[PDB]
Amino acid sequence: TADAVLMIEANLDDQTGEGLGYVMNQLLTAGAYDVFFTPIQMKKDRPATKLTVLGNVNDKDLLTKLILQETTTIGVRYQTWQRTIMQRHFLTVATPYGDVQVKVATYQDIEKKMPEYADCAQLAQQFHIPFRTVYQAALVAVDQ
Amino acid sequence: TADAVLMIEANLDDQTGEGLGYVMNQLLTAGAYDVFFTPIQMKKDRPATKLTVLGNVNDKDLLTKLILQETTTIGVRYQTWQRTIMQRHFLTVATPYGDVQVKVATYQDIEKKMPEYADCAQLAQQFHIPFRTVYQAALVAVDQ
Amino acid sequence: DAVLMIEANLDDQTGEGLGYVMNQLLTAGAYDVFFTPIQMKKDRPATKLTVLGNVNDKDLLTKLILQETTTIGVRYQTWQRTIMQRHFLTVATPYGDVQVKVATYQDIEKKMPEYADCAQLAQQFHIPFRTVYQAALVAVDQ
Amino acid sequence: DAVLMIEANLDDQTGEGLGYVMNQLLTAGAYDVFFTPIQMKKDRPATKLTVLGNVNDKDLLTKLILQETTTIGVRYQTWQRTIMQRHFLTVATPYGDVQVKVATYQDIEKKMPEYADCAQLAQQFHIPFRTVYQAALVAVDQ
Amino acid sequence: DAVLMIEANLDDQTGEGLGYVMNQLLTAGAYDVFFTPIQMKKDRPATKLTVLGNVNDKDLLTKLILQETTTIGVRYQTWQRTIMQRHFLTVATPYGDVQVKVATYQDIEKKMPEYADCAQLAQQFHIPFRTVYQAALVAVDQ
Amino acid sequence: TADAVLMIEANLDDQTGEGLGYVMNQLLTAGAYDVFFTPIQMKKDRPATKLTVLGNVNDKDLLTKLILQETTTIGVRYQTWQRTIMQRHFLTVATPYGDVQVKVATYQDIEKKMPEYADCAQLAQQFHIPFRTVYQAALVAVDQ
Ligand SMILES: Nc1ccn([C@@H]2O[C@H](COP(=O)(O)OP(=O)(O)OP(=O)(O)O)[C@@H](O)[C@H]2O)c(=O)n1
Ligand SMILES: Nc1ccn([C@@H]2O[C@H](COP(=O)(O)OP(=O)(O)OP(=O)(O)O)[C@@H](O)[C@H]2O)c(=O)n1
Ligand SMILES: Nc1ccn([C@@H]2O[C@H](COP(=O)(O)OP(=O)(O)OP(=O)(O)O)[C@@H](O)[C@H]2O)c(=O)n1
Ligand SMILES: Nc1ccn([C@@H]2O[C@H](COP(=O)(O)OP(=O)(O)OP(=O)(O)O)[C@@H](O)[C@H]2O)c(=O)n1
Ligand SMILES: Nc1ccn([C@@H]2O[C@H](COP(=O)(O)OP(=O)(O)OP(=O)(O)O)[C@@H](O)[C@H]2O)c(=O)n1
Ligand SMILES: Nc1ccn([C@@H]2O[C@H](COP(=O)(O)OP(=O)(O)OP(=O)(O)O)[C@@H](O)[C@H]2O)c(=O)n1
Ligand SMILES: [Cl-]
Ligand SMILES: [Cl-]
Ligand SMILES: [Cl-]
Ligand SMILES: [Cl-]
Ligand SMILES: [Cl-]
Ligand SMILES: [Cl-]
Ligand SMILES: [Cl-]
Ligand SMILES: [Mn+2]
Ligand SMILES: [Mn+2]
Ligand SMILES: [Mn+2]
Ligand SMILES: [Mn+2]
Ligand SMILES: [Mn+2]
Ligand SMILES: [Mn+2]
Ligand SMILES: [Mn+2]
Ligand SMILES: [Mn+2]
Ligand SMILES: [Mn+2]
Ligand SMILES: [Mn+2]
Ligand SMILES: [Mn+2]
Ligand SMILES: [Mn+2]
Ligand SMILES: [Mn+2]
Ligand SMILES: [Mn+2]
Ligand SMILES: [Mn+2]
Ligand SMILES: [Mn+2]
Ligand SMILES: [Mn+2]
Ligand SMILES: [Mn+2]
Repeated sequence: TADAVLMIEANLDDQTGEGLGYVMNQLLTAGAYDVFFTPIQMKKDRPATKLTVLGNVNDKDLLTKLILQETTTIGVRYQTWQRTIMQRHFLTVATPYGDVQVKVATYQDIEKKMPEYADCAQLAQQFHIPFRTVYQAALVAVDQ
Repeated sequence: TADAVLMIEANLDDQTGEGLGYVMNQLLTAGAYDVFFTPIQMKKDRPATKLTVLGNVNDKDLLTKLILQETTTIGVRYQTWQRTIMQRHFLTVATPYGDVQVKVATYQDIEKKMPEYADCAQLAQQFHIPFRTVYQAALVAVDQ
Repeated sequence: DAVLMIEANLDDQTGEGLGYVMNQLLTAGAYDVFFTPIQMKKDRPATKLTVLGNVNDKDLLTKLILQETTTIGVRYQTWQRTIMQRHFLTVATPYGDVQVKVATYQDIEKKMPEYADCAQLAQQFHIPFRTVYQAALVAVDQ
Repeated sequence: DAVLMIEANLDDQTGEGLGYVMNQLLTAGAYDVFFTPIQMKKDRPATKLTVLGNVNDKDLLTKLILQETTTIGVRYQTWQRTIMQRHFLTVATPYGDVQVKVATYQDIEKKMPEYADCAQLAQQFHIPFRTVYQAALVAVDQ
Repeated sequence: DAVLMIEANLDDQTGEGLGYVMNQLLTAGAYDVFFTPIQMKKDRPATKLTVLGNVNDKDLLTKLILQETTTIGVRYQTWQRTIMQRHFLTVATPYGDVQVKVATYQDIEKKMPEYADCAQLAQQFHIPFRTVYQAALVAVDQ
Repeated sequence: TADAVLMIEANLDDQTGEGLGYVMNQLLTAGAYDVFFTPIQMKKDRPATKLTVLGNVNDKDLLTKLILQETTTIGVRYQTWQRTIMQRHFLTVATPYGDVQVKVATYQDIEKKMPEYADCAQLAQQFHIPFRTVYQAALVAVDQ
């Protein structure tokens, strides 16, 4: 239920968006819990991007080294956050378009059920149905 | 003068803006010092929102539970910040349009005086005057 | 039916003032008002204000912007639009009736439960907004 | 050659859904698709969707937006454009050939190594993307 | 008096380069230049560049953009504008004279103390910018 | 290689962009390692700016006091981040347009070389060449 997460950041005013899209995908294949970009505004009228990576506290060296190798930054800053995470498991749910996996999260008496995006998007593509139509059909089916 | 503040964050790529506007207002009625949204850019070409909540360090359970109940997130991250806060009190200031409350903040020999928005906005609405006209009239009156 | 778009960049106004003008503009009958974060000269974080409205409301919306913001001028233009046909359905849920906007286009049909109904009933019955939103989707499903 | 721009503001759709529609629109032949973060009424963080495309693809791109997003209508307009002349050069590097887009305008000449080639070879040879990008610049220099 | 707007999306240029082009464009006589953060294909954080200027400066501003940025083309259009009447007042403060822009529209009258004067005197007299700005408002009040 | 950095933040919904551009430059002349702005979305439909300042851990009082004097904020929050920084030195590199300084950063066996912006921008201005043309000429020359 309770763990910790490492957050690593770096500001980039000297790298292309092309290069940043590449490193986002390098970081996820490296096992980062999450990667995101925040538009920031830096000195000398430069539009810039802040890179944030969340990962296991023990992955400090891995993620740091990846960032210094693949981005233009000279340094990284990092710090540990505490976390509260719900318990999670999966249910196979039958819908009008086929089976969809649904993540079931519980925390004390809080409970929510989230259809898997990739499952819904594949079925929307296959059957030429809007993604939102399939996702909602999965939500109805979850209501069971 | 010196205290600490708890910061709680969560990234949301699976929730509507409608839902986020609702939770912002749920969080403030719950006693959060501040709530804000930051546009971020997440994996799989998803535009997302980071939710940040500042509050009392002792409100960890309250604010965490509210977020997990009202948002789609599976976990939250949180951490404690130190703070330096000016001393604050209120003055009733008479202006050409009626009384306006002004927050007077002092820190060592730093001092600034901030007219209350709601007081100025009500009077601008009532008398059909631009908000900035009333706010500046309150700033002049503060100069006393 | 065409729409008027009015824009103005603001680097010399507080956020407090901008929240005020959004609500003045909405009560004046603007179709929509939104802010876009921009970055302007001399290292200024700024905001672009966009107002969408009826073309015949050009003078009203212009006047409010020039009165309530710091901008010296506004720029405007008309956009053509394509709008789906729209009607509303009221659906019964365990929490009361919820109106659902039903939009159609050619062979498109989609359903957006009304925000005001889901939020009102969510507060009233002390349940998450998503709980009421989903019950309206279930109710629609029959 | 003119370009069509289509816009729609979305405060009632998930990011997951928006990533899906960007890829539907790109596979439909849109020139470009991008998102702009906006701030809408009632404290809603929102996204503006912009689609750039061929003017003759107006009905296709409109239909996809109204089918796959939550918007009730779209607004559109045509922009004039000025486009540089463009050709491609293949340059030999220690990692293989890399195509380079060469754009010219009057007396302007500039070189952008092709992203797909630099990324493919960077993964293949386990070197940073910038390492391959720079080697293509060196290769261009002779 | 109408205004020209030129746009271009950039996912393949550094921020360093973009700060350079903003200052080239301003010295070339652009009315305004600003950046808007956008999100483009293939998970790229990007920047939209907007240039506002005189319609007769279309070719100059286009040439600078195609020379100094990575974009292959630009899109442009003309917006109509409504501009308030404007004049300037010099007001005496404890820190020197400060020019105040006075803008009027119908029965609107508003006052924006000039940034360059408040900033120059704030540095000169080692006081906050807001302190000089407010003293100009007081000075205006009589 | 390994140090720490102090991060100070403040949200501003009651200050002009003009005022923020001024304080960014006040902060850099004060010796901040970095200053940046993040657009955020605050209560009551206010578009706002978050101010972030990175600096030496021992500059807490300096940077705090500057912010409370020059911005509208009533308080600041701050916290210490750990950092991993590459070793850095400078090389004078001869290019087709004159000498350009290049920062050479190394970390274990990671190495990258970054031409100085001001050197390239001056030469682009002087010789009426695009900045990107000069910067790339410096990158080629670095490849040595
Ligand atoms: N910051 C995060 C985000 C992810 N997770 C965990 O890692 C998994 C990945 O989250 P998710 O968004 O579901 O990843 P994917 O399934 O790969 O992608 P998608 O968003 O399409 O579902 C989740 O189960 C979550 O519990 C985490 O620990 N920390
Ligand atoms: N991050 C924050 C922001 C607020 N405050 C305190 O909480 C009060 C709320 O701040 P304020 O913005 O003034 O709230 P309101 O008065 O409700 O709204 P408004 O902005 O319109 O004045 C302030 O006095 C401030 O001292 C705080 O401790 N931490
Ligand atoms: N860009 C827009 C936005 C709105 N409208 C018109 O304005 C009405 C109000 O729009 P909406 O945002 O839905 O207002 P509410 O329903 O009050 O807000 P909510 O999103 O909470 O449902 C719409 O039905 C539509 O007719 C429009 O024509 N063009
Ligand atoms: N605003 C735009 C964007 C694209 N195009 C056309 O679409 C093509 C594809 O654009 P691009 O972004 O370069 O696609 P890719 O080359 O596939 O992507 P990448 O950036 O990775 O090279 C361009 O050559 C151009 O002819 C256009 O006319 N107008
Ligand atoms: N969108 C714009 C912006 C500027 N201008 C013209 O350009 C002049 C310069 O604009 P401004 O931003 O005020 O320049 P400065 O006064 O130099 O900058 P500052 O904001 O620091 O006062 C204005 O007076 C106006 O005539 C314009 O016509 N259209
Ligand atoms: N957050 C940061 C950023 C800067 N630095 C250090 O401070 C110096 C300033 O960084 P840089 O961006 O190179 O500053 P300038 O050279 O002044 O400006 P420019 O970006 O144009 O090179 C760098 O050498 C870097 O090592 C730092 O310690 N912490
Ligand atoms: Cl750092
Ligand atoms: Cl997290
Ligand atoms: Cl304008
Ligand atoms: Cl726009
Ligand atoms: Cl519209
Ligand atoms: Cl274009
Ligand atoms: Cl705070
Ligand atoms: Mn730098
Ligand atoms: Mn099955
Ligand atoms: Mn998943
Ligand atoms: Mn997810
Ligand atoms: Mn009284
Ligand atoms: Mn207050
Ligand atoms: Mn100005
Ligand atoms: Mn509605
Ligand atoms: Mn009740
Ligand atoms: Mn709506
Ligand atoms: Mn290409
Ligand atoms: Mn391999
Ligand atoms: Mn491209
Ligand atoms: Mn001026
Ligand atoms: Mn001095
Ligand atoms: Mn406030
Ligand atoms: Mn020499
Ligand atoms: Mn430098």
